[PDB]
Amino acid sequence: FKSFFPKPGTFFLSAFVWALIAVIFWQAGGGDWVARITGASGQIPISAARFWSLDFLIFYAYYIVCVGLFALFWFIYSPHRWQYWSILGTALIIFVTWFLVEVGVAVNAWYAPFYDLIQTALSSPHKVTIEQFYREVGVFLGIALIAVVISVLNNFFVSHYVFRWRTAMNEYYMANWQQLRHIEGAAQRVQEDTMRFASTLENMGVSFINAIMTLIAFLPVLVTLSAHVPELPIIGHIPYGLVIAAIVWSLMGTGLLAVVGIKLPGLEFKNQRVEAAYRKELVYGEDDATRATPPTVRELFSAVRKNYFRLYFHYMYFNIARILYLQVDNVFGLFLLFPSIVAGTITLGLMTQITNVFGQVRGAFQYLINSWTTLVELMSIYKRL
Amino acid sequence: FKSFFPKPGTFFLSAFVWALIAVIFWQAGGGDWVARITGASGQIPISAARFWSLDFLIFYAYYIVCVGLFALFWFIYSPHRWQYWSILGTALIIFVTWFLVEVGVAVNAWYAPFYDLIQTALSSPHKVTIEQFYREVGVFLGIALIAVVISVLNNFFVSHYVFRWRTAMNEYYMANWQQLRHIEGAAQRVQEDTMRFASTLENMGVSFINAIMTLIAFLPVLVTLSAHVPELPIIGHIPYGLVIAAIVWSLMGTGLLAVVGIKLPGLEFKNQRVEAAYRKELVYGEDDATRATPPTVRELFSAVRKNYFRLYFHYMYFNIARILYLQVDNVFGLFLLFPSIVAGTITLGLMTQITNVFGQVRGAFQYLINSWTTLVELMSIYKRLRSFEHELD
Repeated sequence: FKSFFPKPGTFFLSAFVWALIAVIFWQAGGGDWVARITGASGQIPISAARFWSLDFLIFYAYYIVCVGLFALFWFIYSPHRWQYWSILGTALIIFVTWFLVEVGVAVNAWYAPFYDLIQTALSSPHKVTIEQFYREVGVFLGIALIAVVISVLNNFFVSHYVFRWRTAMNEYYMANWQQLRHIEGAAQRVQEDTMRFASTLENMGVSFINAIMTLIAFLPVLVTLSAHVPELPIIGHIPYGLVIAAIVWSLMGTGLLAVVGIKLPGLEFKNQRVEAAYRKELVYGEDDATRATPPTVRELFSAVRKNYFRLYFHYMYFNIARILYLQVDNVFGLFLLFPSIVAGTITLGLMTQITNVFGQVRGAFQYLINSWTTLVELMSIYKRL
Repeated sequence: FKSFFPKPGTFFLSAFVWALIAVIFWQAGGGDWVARITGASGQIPISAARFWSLDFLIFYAYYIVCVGLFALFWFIYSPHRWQYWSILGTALIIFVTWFLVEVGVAVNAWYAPFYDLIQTALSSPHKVTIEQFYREVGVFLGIALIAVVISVLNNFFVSHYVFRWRTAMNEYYMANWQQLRHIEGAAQRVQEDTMRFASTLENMGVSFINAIMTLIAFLPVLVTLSAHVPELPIIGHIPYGLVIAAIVWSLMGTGLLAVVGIKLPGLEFKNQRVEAAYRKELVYGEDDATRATPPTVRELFSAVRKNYFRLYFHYMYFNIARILYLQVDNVFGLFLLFPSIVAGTITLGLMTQITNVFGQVRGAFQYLINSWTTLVELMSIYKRLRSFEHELD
């Protein structure tokens, strides 16, 4: 961190403070202030033309100015020679991660008009025309084309960004190679731990910040869709019944599913430990006739057998919870809507829009169980350095 | 292979010959001969009672007798230490892989009645009742409960199955360690390469055999569903137009997508080559103070940087093709059905059933590419094991 980041003690803190000041000036007052001055309409089209509308273009100017003010503060205070990749570089990655969420809510808002058109078509033959369907696909391809261009440039940029981190650290380590040479375990602390640190930290950083963004974007649309689901199957009418049930079910994908699988990383460590122990007796067996004695290697293999057999049995418990959850998840999204489907309040557009937002919110809490590898791996690497 | 399978030269081939004889006696007659006896039923329920209907469990008897006859031939001729795991163990994995395909077909056939009920409900309020919906989701949980209890026992068995392969190899390499001692890297090949061989070979073995089964199971239903889609969007009426368009689009995940990404495995190798060269230069500089120097390590790292940069640029081409395919695939399944949706010849149930078939068939061709990748990885591992026998022969 000391390399590739200007003073990480006050950086990552002045950034977080500045983010809250900018957000409070936008989402808790203000925001409409600049929008009213410029005369923004305040309406957002479902088409791909939303991304260059006046409402969105205001945010782009605000983001650049706020980052520009933040950059100019650090571009004079403590220059670091990696500013344009450390401060400006990560600002683009945060912004692009937010933009790729707005394309997600754009297609989600597109299912409501598209599938309401399918429902109209199936109810009566030739009530709609074929030319009406093509202009609905032609709108989705506008959003999809934007997502394709931004996503490929996002992965292209972030891959250099993590590589400029290795270039920065190796520049610092090599300049002190005369003292760091004698340290045991080198030539992988500088050759293998540099990438596995930068690559995994960025992966955790974007994934964690993507979870917050996709919850901020998709919880409000669940709330505004909860007006069309007044009642739930078994518990009857409950205020905000849809979002409360959506949150609780989504936690099951990272709660009970993670509780039963918390012992798996512990058992995995023991298996690789006994594998390394088997290696140690095997490597000494090559150089000498003694060691790797056939009575002895039988002991080490009987020790790796039992540790694998215990992992297989414990992973069976995790498989039952995970597989059953996925199978039920195919119909739980539709299960909640049964008292509303029968009542005629929900149309086909909302039924597939509500089903879609369930997956996106589920993919948010997925960034706890699925990212758990990165959270523990970051500390597994930062301790060596 | 010789340490686990009995005479892999013939058994691993005679099994394929025996399968064709058993299949020809089943799918080209004979199956009706044994179904005519005992009456059978002919029809198949959509419920979870599908898997013990008279149509199926006669096939279970046929499978057991055929593998039992095949195994009995190899248990009398050329006996082996790992007979039950190598022959009966492999046969169960093949059968369970087939069974989970029939579970996927069962839920796919369940979409037609369920979604035709949703379409009925949305067209007129209170034309359906809530209890009518609970019965439809009731029969799905019956199939899902069968799926989970067989899938977890499948992974439990196959994980033990690959370990009996590793146990088999070590029992053969040990007691020969006195001759294999002097080979370079013998320790890591007897520990790491003997596990990554069995672990990845089964991944290729089941994925390749899963792709064939899910194509054999889902192409006929796709052809049957093609009667409800007489016309295609642009090309007009085409015989079997749905399945022809489904296959061509599914090959796009193995054609254009694979062609642009063919250079990636080759380009990745050079990256790890230069990176291992960097490690090699560092280790020699760790022992000798004059080996690293401010030059050389600067120059050789510049070869690491200039080689990664060509991977990022080339992977950008693969991203455009892959991401665009996935984005379009969200609506291409519905694009073909547009002239049929407007014509009223299709319902909501068939629209979801046809769309679901596209995903399963697409995953079949996905399984073939992953099978090829696992096979080429296996060759990278099999060469080490093939060469390891230097001293034995």
